[PDB]
Amino acid sequence: SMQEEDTFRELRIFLRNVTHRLAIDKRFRVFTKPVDPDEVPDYRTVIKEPMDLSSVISKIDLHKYLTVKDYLRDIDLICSNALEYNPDRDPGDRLIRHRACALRDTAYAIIKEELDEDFEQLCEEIQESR
Ligand SMILES: CCN1CCN=CC[C@]1(CC)C(=O)NCc1ccccc1
Repeated sequence: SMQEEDTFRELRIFLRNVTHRLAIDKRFRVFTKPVDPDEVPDYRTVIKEPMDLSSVISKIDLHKYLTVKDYLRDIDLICSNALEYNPDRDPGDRLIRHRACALRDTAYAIIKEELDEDFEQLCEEIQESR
């Protein structure tokens, strides 16, 4: 229905706003673009599903996310990719792990404060009807 297409258009507006708030934070710069295969040719042999905040906006605009749950699976993938590629005790690996955990915690905190649970349940029920 038109009403259902309006619901998904409101979900995309919400997700673009959360994503741009994460992308402007200086802590999260390393997560804003894909890893450059030139600088890091080993990356795509270790990490089987790369993800970054520029790819997430592209996916919002392609109508890939029908629920906030499917958006948070990609935020969780950005974080888990950083934890698995950079697991060592040295300061450069510990700094990117701390930033990855902060990106995940910040996204979940904005959603807890600003997403209405009944709006998410409506999106889930339209998705399950299709
Ligand atoms: C966690 C529950 N939250 C969020 C869901 N939305 C309405 C209810 C409530 C309170 C019960 C709230 O008012 N949070 C404030 C807020 C709402 C929208 C945008 C920004 C901030």
